[PDB]
Amino acid sequence: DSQIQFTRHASDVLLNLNRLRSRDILTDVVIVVSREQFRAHKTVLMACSGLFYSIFTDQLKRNLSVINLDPEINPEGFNILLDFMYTSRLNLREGNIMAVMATAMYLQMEHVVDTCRKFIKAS
Amino acid sequence: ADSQIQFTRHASDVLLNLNRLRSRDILTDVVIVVSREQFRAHKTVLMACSGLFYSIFTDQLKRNLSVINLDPEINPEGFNILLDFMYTSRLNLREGNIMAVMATAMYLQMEHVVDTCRKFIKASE
Amino acid sequence: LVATVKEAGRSIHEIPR
Amino acid sequence: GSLVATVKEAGRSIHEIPR
Repeated sequence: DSQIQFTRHASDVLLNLNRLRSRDILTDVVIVVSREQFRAHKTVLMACSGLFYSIFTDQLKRNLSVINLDPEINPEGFNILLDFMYTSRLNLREGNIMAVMATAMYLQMEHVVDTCRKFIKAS
Repeated sequence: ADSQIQFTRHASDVLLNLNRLRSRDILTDVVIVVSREQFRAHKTVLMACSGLFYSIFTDQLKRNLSVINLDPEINPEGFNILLDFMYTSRLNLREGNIMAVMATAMYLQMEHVVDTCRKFIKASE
Repeated sequence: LVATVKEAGRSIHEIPR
Repeated sequence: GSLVATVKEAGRSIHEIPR
């Protein structure tokens, strides 16, 4: 009885999911944030966001191929979090950080909000 | 000043949640049939891990397909081990099934896994 | 050039079994 | 039964899907 543990497997899987994303393959939904739209995979959104977990868990809005968020949710803040979801990297500028925390709070991404807090305590 | 936060266990947390979704059969969109055994799963994960499933779900006439059979000579065990690996980064083996596993991965077009098995054979004992 | 910072803690919610 | 021996594989685990 043995077990080979592939230490970069999850990361290779995640990269391949982002590739599909960019080549718009098997994407199965569109998140609308004001005029801007974003194509993505529901499972990925569910894995990372409580909000999305609840949305695609809702028998009603479960099969919709389009979801709309509060119009006050700024697209940049959202796009930074969406990227993060598919790459493990969160890009922050001193001017959009607060916006990001605010946005993540909406998406129910507590850990990311907490990491940002920890960030500000140094920077 | 621009900065970037790299979450070192993020990909792993995402993969764990995807496995959870699989176990609770959530958003699963395809069933793979090996002999008389079925396995529920997500095409995106299958595609991310197997060159074969990548082709199958890339195939316009087999893309919106909700069920998929495989060579009937492909034992279910070896396949189950690979599917778990896909969703956990862990490849559970036994001296008695490594060959069937290696054979199955080659079939699924998972060359890196075939090669790792080879490396494992090489270091065994 | 961006400053890089690593986070080792859980990145997202844990979906229970 | 048995206590599972573990070993790590650091290389790429699957194919790389092209851009």
